[PDB]
This record gives sequence, C-alpha cells and structure tokens, in this order.
Amino acid sequence: TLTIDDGNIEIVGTGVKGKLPTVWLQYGQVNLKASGGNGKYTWRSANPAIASVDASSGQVTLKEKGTTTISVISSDNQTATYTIATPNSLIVPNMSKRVTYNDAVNTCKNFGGKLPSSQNELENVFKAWGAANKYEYYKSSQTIISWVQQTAQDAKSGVASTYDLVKQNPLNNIKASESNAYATCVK
Repeated sequence: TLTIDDGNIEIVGTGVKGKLPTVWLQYGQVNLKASGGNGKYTWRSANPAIASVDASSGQVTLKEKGTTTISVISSDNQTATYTIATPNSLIVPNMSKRVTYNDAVNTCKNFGGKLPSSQNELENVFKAWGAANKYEYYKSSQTIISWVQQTAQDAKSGVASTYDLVKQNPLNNIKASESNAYATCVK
C-alpha cells in the first residue's frame, strides 16, 4: 500500500514545495511525499552514489554527477520508479569573491551552461528562488551584486551594468574595476 503526495513538491531550490517549474535553486535537492506500506518498503533517490535520500520522506539531494535515480517500493513490496533525465535545471552563481565578466565566464560557462540574457533574468531568476529578497538571507551577503550587460551610454563610461538584489536593485556603470559582481550559470 504505497501512497505518495505530489501536490507539494520540494525542489532542489531552498526547500520550497508547490508546483514544479523549470529551475533548481541551491545545491541540488528535492523532496517528494511517498510512504512505504505495511512492511518492507524500498526507497532510492538520485542514488546513494550521488545523493543522500530520506527514506521516511522522499528526500533526494544531488549536487554533481549527471542524472538522478529515484524509486519507491511500498512496504508491501510494490515498485515505483522516477529518474531525473530531461527536467532538473540548475542555476549556479560563481563568485565567492567579487569577480569580472571574463574570469567568471570561464568558470560559469565551463559548467556547460550559459549566461542570462539581461539583469532581470538573474533578479527574476533569484527572486523566484527567494534568496535575492529573503531579508535574513542577506546575512549570507547583506548586498549581492551580479555582473550585467552594459548600456550604450555606460559602456562608454567604460563600465558594465551591475545588479544588486538585496542591497538596492540593479545599478549601471561597473567594469572600470574589473570584477564588481560575478557570473551566473543557468541550466
């Protein structure tokens, strides 16, 4: 008798459960609600070789390997299977210290992903994660500024656009420095 809930899904994001969108927010962990049955039940999530899973709550945590294997058997010996292959998008910010477009691009794109089309892509991508504006989350970075495309006018200023989500929104003219925010990796 295996019964799992699929209305509240916990996405690799920051532990948010609602509808499955298309992006992961954080290391790489998701949790689904599935419960065994009467006796022997088997749980597998992303596979132990790559992720740590919670057997009393479909909790899968992956962060580097390739695909994720998740299966669920009812305590009565029923069989369920779910493997990550197409979906499972992941965003990765690269900049433990202030960074430049080229230094971060080598690292971010080295991830096989690409940069956002504009400042809003990151702010909207992060605002969807709930970190760009979690208030207390600022404690991880009171001010988080990302590198953005420059404007025709600011480019001539010899600068690029800078985005600050929790410190004041996006800003323009940043490049004369050579590393004022960081690179973002999506997908």
